[PDB]
Amino acid sequence: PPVPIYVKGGVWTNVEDQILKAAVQKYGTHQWSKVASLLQKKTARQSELRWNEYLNPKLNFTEFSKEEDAQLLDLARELPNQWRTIADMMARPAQVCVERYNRLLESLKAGDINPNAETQMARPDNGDLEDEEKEMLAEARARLLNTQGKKATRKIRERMLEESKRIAELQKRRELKQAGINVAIKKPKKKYGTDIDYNEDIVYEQAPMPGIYDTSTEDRQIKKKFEQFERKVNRKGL
Amino acid sequence: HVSAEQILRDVYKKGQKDILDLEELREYQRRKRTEYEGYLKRNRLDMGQWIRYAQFEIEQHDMRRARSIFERALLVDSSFIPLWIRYIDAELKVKCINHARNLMNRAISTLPRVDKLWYKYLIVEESLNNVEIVRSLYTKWCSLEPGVNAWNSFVDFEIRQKNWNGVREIYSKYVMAHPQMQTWLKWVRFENRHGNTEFTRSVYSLAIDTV
Amino acid sequence: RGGISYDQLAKLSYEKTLRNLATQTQNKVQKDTKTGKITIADDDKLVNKLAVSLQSESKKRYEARKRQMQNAKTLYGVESFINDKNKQFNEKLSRESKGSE
Amino acid sequence: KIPAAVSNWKNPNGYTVALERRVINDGFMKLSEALENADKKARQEIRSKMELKRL
Amino acid sequence: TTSHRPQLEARSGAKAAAYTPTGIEHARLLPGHTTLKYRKSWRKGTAFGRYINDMTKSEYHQEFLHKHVR
Amino acid sequence: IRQKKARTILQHLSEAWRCWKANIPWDVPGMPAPIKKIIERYIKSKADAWVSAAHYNRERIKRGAHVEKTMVKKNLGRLTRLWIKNEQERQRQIQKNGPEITPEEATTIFSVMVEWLESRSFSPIPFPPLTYKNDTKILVLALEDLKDVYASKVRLNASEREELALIEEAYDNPHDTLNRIKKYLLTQRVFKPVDITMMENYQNISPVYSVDPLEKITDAYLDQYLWYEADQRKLFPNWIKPSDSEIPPLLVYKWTQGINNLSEIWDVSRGQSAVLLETTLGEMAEKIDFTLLNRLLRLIVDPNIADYITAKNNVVINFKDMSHVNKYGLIRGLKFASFIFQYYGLVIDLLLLGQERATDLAGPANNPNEFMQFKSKEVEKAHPIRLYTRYLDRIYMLFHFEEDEGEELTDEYLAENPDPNFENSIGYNNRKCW
RNA sequence: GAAUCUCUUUGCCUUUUGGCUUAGAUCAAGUGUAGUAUCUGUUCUGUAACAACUG
RNA sequence: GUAUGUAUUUAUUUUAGAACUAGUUACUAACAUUUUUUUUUUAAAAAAUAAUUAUAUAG
Repeated sequence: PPVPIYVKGGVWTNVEDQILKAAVQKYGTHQWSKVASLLQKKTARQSELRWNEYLNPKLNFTEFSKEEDAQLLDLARELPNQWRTIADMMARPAQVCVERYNRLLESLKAGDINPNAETQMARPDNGDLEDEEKEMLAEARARLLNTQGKKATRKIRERMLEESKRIAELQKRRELKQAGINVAIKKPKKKYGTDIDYNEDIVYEQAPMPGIYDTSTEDRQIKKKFEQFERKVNRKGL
Repeated sequence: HVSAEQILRDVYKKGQKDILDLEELREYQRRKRTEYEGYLKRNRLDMGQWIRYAQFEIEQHDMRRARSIFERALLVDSSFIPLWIRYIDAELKVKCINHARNLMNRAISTLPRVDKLWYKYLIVEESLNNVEIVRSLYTKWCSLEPGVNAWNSFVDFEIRQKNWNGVREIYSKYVMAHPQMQTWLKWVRFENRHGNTEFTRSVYSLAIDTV
Repeated sequence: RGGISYDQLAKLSYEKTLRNLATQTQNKVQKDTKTGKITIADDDKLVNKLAVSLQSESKKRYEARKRQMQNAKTLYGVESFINDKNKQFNEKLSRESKGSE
Repeated sequence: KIPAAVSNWKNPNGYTVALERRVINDGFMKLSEALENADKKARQEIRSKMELKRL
Repeated sequence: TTSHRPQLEARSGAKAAAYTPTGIEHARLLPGHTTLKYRKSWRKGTAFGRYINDMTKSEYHQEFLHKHVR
Repeated sequence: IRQKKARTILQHLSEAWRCWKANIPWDVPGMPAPIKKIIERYIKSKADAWVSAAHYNRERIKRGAHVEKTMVKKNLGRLTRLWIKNEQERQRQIQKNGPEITPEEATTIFSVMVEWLESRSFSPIPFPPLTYKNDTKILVLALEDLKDVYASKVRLNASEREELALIEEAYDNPHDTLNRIKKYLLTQRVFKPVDITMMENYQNISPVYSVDPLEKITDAYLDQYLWYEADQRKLFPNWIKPSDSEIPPLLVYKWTQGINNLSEIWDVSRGQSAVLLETTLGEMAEKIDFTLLNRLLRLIVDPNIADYITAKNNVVINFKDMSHVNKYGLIRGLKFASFIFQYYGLVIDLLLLGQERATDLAGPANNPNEFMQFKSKEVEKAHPIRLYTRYLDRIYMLFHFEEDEGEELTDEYLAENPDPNFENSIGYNNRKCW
């Protein structure tokens, strides 16, 4: 129901630059197809060009100093029109270098495809938005939200369902207790032959290896306190 | 206006959005113990889970299970000091002083080079006002050649007890356990504060002839 | 002053607790040779004060951490994040990178 | 103190880390100088040969 | 996710010592080597005619790689 | 350390290994020094074992040993890393140490090429006019070989659908896309990245360079125009092979036949001898300096075409997560790469032959010669070099001598290289096939 | 000097990224009908006192 | 479409709101079967060509 966009080179707007930035923060630099899937009407290579040429904060967009500018005239003299090598020598993007070289030596129609669109300035947007851009930001927030797998999401669901299942299981017992028939709570079943129930025994009980001092009366005081707590939970209910 | 920070504020705000008898208590307990023993059968390490599971058995007012859990927690990792301190405190807060005395004994005899354990046992015996035990504890604690924090603590103890005759005996061993001039000068300043001219003079002479 | 060791923080904690014990004070041994056990005769009071002291101190430290959590959860002026745990991770990165260089 | 590790490949808990965090020799000149001199030399020689042709 | 652990321990040999064994006989524990040993012109027209301890920076790797890439 | 920190320390080991594979330098800003030394030590260990295992498994793949499918995919993926790492270090050492081309060599090469093109009276290939008379048919032929790839398959990934859409558009409005090509050949000098992938052949590994589809149309048009106009002006002489006239078995058939038809070549009655030498010209493409290429190539074309050609090479090269800027080599995957390849081979063919035998083998430009023919028999016999031909890398030379010439030549060689122990026969290579 | 409450820097970081390999690999152009999700628009806004009984 | 997992108790253990309205996006679903070659003009003109399909797909 969208007709297919076969050629996806366009003009970079503001929306796509900002979604590319908030996608590179989460997805990282070397996954480009997963970045460019987040914003339609652009390609994984054109996302890579828009990062490495324009949106990168390491890139040097300032005015040229006088030593920089004389260095540019000399390097453009020595290396004839090898602009990637020159731009590597200046730590500046190559499009900046070419346009500033044109400004030194000086002293698009409609219906054309612009090849240099990734290196050029963005277009700010009309005031409300377009509808497809509303859809783009909605699905982009939806894909930047999730940090879980299938197993973990199913675990969230299973914990909630077991919780509500226990609540219903206690509800019926409280109703039958009001009626006067005391159904004891059934236990979960063991999945294997030596699966351990944890109210029968202290399961790996380690005694504290007695010393020189005497602990009879403190034992009696603890035993009194615990017996009284269990009786109070039986009568009054915590 | 749209920027990446406003997108991520929207994403953050989006993703941010009855025991009545004893049988319900036993079911709550069985379920929670299956939980904790599962996460400790899988990861034998992670002392924080051991302390939380021990605190759970403290909240159930069952002290024997909490003791067994703390002992099983020490068998994995005896080098871990906050576990020793929780188990001593978990004895003390329920007013079981002899269990914690046995425990502080086993702690300072297991790890004698750890300073905080001896000081814990000294706090506990001060708080109960047992001055003979605190003197005996600092006596053994000074006997093992500890370091100057232990010695300054013992000279402060015997200042607070106003046993003026004993502080000279402590410094007379402390100038041999640590020979510097700062220890001789500490005994100098004590003899100027709480001694005669003649004692301070003899202390100075005993300094200078050995030097 | 920087980071403090454990042998020094131990002494400062001991001295603060004794200072507390002095202001709180302001406001035998029997060896049974049959078993070898020592019964120390301690008063019931000063045990209750020790237990209530430890309980009140743990509650005080607990409430201080609880209030620090809310006052560190209000301030959003660090960085952009997507959940409650990313905020703590990004504040950790700010604390390391501000101190380092 | 070892800093915390941020990787540009893997992001297991899927966080959103700060975007600032994740990201001549003389023979060149001498060569190009000799090629320019060779150009001017070849043009001078071909103009001399042209003038000796028209004689 | 969360099934991908860096192993941070190892299975202790003491942990499987109180087990009661079984007695299956293995093919690699049959008797074998039961005995123990014991000690007691035309050449003129031309214009030109007259171990570094790192493996990737060696010459063997460069001759390999200059052979196999064509 | 208390033990929670350890599993966070090892993440630098994992990240440092990932940076080793991708040839990214791995500096951590606030790292303590001996811990960085420990990690750098253990990563050099792991990488040594990695490189050794790649070599061992490629030798077992060459010999013919049994090997899985997954193991051959893993070995191709290992060797592509090793190749591009050698390539990046070669680019870096060239940028550091300066060129090896040493300006005196470049001066005399430029003089040889100007002298040859003045003997030919070559007229340089212009920029294509705004109304070129052959222009639509050259566009048809140039879109044909781009279309030919997609004749087979109907299952298409999105990059192929992008290419087919561009081809169908260029077929639908031909004048508009031709005007666009004319604009890009004049005012474009910064190009997009170029991927490289490896296609294996089980005895060796081979590169495939894949260009942007919009630039590829322009390179195909420039390719077709360059070969058409160079053929109209007789740039390449007769020895330059592969030619359009003949299939390779017809080439080897003609070459044996022409070896037979030389004058008295099989005569041996007076001690005379003939010598066939045949040898590869080495790494001819990967030593092409761009500044020398521009000045060598401005002799034959328009300056703007020359600037496009020597600016199209300086691009960025990408395997999976590894890029580098190609500063010194010739990319073979460009559509117009074959023309540059043969022209540089013509420079080397002139340096091998010389001016006097290149005009004998070529013949005067008013009427050129045949492939292995001379205008008279005494022009054939005026020199020992009798036949010469060059296929892509390889040269073939046929010498004839008398007795005296061969004796006085081996006297020169055994003057500057004596062998009293008679070990000239052990280094010598001949075909064990026969 | 000393305690109680409360706020700053300073320590502590306390829900504070838990393996491997060929970046593990590939690719996101189908119609109806149906389910789920969300998103735009319009209108309207008995009580008190007095007389009597204390059962 | 498999794998794999989950659910299925009776034979009784003593005492700020209110109302109205319709389509646009994604994702999922073993759930479902209107020709070929052109030409020409600005709808009409020409030319042309030949007893009828699968129940089969899985990590």
